[PDB]
Amino acid sequence: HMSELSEIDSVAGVTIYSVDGEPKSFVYKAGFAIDADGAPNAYAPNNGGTDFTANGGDDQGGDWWGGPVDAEGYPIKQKIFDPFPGYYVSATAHFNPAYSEDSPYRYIDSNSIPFIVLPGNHSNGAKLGDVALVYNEKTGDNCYAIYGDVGPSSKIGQGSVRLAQALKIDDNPKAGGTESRIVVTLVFPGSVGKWETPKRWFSHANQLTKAWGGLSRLKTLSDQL
Ligand SMILES: N[C@@H]1[C@@H](O)[C@H](O[C@@H]2O[C@H](CO)[C@@H](O[C@@H]3O[C@H](CO)[C@@H](O)[C@H](O)[C@H]3N)[C@H](O)[C@H]2N)[C@@H](CO)O[C@H]1O
Repeated sequence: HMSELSEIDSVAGVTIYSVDGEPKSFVYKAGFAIDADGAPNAYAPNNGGTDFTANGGDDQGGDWWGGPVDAEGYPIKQKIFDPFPGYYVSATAHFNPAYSEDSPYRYIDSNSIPFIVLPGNHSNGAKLGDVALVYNEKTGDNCYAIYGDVGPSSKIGQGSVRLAQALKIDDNPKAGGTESRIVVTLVFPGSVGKWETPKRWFSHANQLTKAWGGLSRLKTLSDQL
């Protein structure tokens, strides 16, 4: 059966709908840009990372948003006990408080963790760490994911390198992603709202998805969007 949908928001021409019923959820069909932030090889001096350095800002003391900075405004460089020594520490809005601000281990590794981005000022009740079910209507592929990063308020439809892989979307931070509105994201706001191990949040996403009616329901719903 088709679901009953109620508009709650709109960003960049994409309508965001509350899905009537329980558990509480919202859904949107959008493109999928790559967010490599949090990957410990995303950014390095002299374009050494998997993204161009300037995608994180200016790494010579100017405005740098890709990750934490030192007392003089330069990006923190990874140490010998970090995954990519000498690369910059790239940050995500969601974080693990077990690690310090200057540690790559504090952030969500885009290479390994399926995560979605929501636009700033458009979380629609979701809190970082909440879970989601993500579906690619062109490949038939799906994955559970967390709300792991915050994007520009004027853009919607973006997620991690690993989520791209799971959806069979080109995962390259420089030329990957898609502008085609082929990804359906079902967010469960209020579902977690904290950092926890991937095994735990993935199990919780699985339990909510079962209770909500499974992928079969989301597949039918996707035809309405
Ligand atoms: N490349 C830009 C960039 O703006 C954006 O990157 C993310 O921007 C977030 C802004 O909210 C930022 O969140 C902050 O992260 C730190 C560390 O946890 C916190 O202290 C702050 O409270 C957060 N506001 C992310 O770290 C950052 N990855 C990118 C995302 O795709 O899209 C472009 O706009």
